[PDB]
Amino acid sequence: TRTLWTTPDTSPNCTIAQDKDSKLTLVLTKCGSQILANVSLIVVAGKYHIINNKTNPKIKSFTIKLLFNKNGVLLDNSNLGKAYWNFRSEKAIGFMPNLVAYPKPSKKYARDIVYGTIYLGGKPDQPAVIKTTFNQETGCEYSITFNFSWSKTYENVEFETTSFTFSYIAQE
Amino acid sequence: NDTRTLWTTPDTSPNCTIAQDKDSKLTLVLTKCGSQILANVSLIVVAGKYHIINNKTNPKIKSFTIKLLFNKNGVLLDNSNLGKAYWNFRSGNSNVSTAYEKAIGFMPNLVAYPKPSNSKKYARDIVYGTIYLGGKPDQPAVIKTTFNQETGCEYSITFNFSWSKTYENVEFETTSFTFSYIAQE
Amino acid sequence: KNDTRTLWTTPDTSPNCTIAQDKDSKLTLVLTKCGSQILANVSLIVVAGKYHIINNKTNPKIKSFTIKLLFNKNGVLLDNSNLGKAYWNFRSGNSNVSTAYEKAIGFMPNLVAYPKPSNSKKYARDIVYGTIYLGGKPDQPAVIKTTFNQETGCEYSITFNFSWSKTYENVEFETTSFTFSYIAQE
Ligand SMILES: CO[C@]1(C(=O)O)C[C@H](OC(C)=O)[C@@H](NC(C)=O)[C@H]([C@H](O)[C@H](O)CO)O1
Ligand SMILES: CO[C@]1(C(=O)O)C[C@H](OC(C)=O)[C@@H](NC(C)=O)[C@H]([C@H](O)[C@H](O)CO)O1
Ligand SMILES: CO[C@]1(C(=O)O)C[C@H](OC(C)=O)[C@@H](NC(C)=O)[C@H]([C@H](O)[C@H](O)CO)O1
Ligand SMILES: [Cl-]
Ligand SMILES: [Zn+2]
Ligand SMILES: [Zn+2]
Ligand SMILES: [Zn+2]
Ligand SMILES: [Zn+2]
Ligand SMILES: [Zn+2]
Repeated sequence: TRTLWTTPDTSPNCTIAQDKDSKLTLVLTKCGSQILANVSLIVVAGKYHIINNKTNPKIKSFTIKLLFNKNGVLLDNSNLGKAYWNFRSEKAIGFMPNLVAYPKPSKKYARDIVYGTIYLGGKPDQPAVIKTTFNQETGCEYSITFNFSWSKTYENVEFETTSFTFSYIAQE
Repeated sequence: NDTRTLWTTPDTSPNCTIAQDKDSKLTLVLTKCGSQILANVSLIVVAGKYHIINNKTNPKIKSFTIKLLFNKNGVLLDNSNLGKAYWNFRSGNSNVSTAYEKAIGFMPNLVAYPKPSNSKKYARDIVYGTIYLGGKPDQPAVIKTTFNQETGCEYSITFNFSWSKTYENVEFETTSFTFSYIAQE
Repeated sequence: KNDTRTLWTTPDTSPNCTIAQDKDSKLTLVLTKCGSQILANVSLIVVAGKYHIINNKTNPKIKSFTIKLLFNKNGVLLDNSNLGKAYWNFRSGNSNVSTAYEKAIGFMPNLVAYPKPSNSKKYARDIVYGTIYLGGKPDQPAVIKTTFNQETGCEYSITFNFSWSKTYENVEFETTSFTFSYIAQE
């Protein structure tokens, strides 16, 4: 009970636009008052599988949400499936984003956001932005939201990313 | 009583003096993971010269610095920009009740990051990151963190915030950035 | 002390790494085990040889180099790594423990997360990109590309590829520091 994670393989665990179209790899490790997080994404099918902004310039972003109840347990309306989220060998308030650092919705402060850049197919001229926001969803006690977005014109690029590390302040 | 975390608390009460007294909230969390300190930082400027950036009027106002200076016991010195009242080991969402006496285990390692008297200054005592003003992706600013480069102290962490875009009425309140550094002991 | 949770190069400036000439650089690498994740901190000081002072007006083709750490099934550094074995060990104070370690599997990159090379589809999650700055100057970026388990002739590997695209003129290759993490094998 120091790491909460998805399994590290590439089997689909996540639904963005159609069922089980993606594999989110998310590893949360509790280092006392901070959670060390490591994230990457493979889209395996559907709308976001192959990006072509030549033919669809307005398809530029999508969102994966993780919603948690008051005990830190993943809710079923999350994009990530509950069967795929477990401690490495179910309550987990110590992994939740701190509500004083990152308050629930209602102008708020930007420190509840972390930005990073990952790269599609591992190619250094294929950046995409991963925007991570804490506790800004409703209908839950805690949340972590990943928004993936890009501004370059990609032409038939498969959406599979390099890895990004961040941290956040833990609820307890 | 989390003896592995030194922090500012996560509230929004100003705790830092950049240009005028208590004009900002520096949120800084230092978590000891053995030989490395995991650090998380953000800044909210609430008043004064840096609260609203307008480079149309003053195109030369493009940076400022926040210094944390520590003595030989790792205790924050009063000439730091960060106030001492707010800086302590964590208890819940607040601080432990009494001011700490020793925190050498959280200081930047002096062999990795030597004092300015050193023969050679090495760039490894610097970490660069980018944060975003108002959380907007087209409002980057650079946070440059430097270890042990101040004088008049045993240890120091310096944050320099700067930007190169011409911002017009942009409030200086940032997204969060994580880094680490090698601990003294 | 005797810090079993840190595998490192020590933090001194003694050259320990061979890029183009023997012991022409100091790779400062600290691997700190936080359970299932390794917290990693890296920087590079080149002190001699062809990558010490970059001048792309005179040498326009010098734009990248790679430092490889290769490990066996026990997580022991192999002798054909760029990093010397004498310098790589568990931590004691600001130095290393006295005897060379025999097992460090808990610090190796996870083989399920970062599979070895094959003929099947290769996925990007075994790469982390960062930007560091030469001489600490904000207008002298270089890219550090870290790749897990993509070398052959080993059980595990961490490789650091350094590259840049600006035309630098007499710039000393000493980098700022970069932190990343990766999923541990055990
Ligand atoms: C032109 O600007 C970019 C680009 O191609 O979009 C920015 C990008 O960095 C970001 C943060 O997106 C950078 N890639 C990395 C991994 O740093 C590349 C790279 O330097 C060159 O393409 C040469 O490989 O240059
Ligand atoms: C033009 O270059 C920048 C910019 O606006 O200054 C660079 C910036 O990245 C850095 C490291 O400053 C990047 N923001 C993020 C969050 O990565 C934005 C963003 O891609 C576009 O604005 C589209 O939203 O583009
Ligand atoms: C022009 O674009 C760059 C550059 O000079 O190459 C990109 C570089 O960022 C990257 C990720 O390479 C950035 N440096 C930092 C530390 O963010 C500098 C900086 O903003 C200005 O030079 C002002 O000092 O601008
Ligand atoms: Cl695919
Ligand atoms: Zn396909
Ligand atoms: Zn205001
Ligand atoms: Zn405001
Ligand atoms: Zn220590
Ligand atoms: Zn030199």
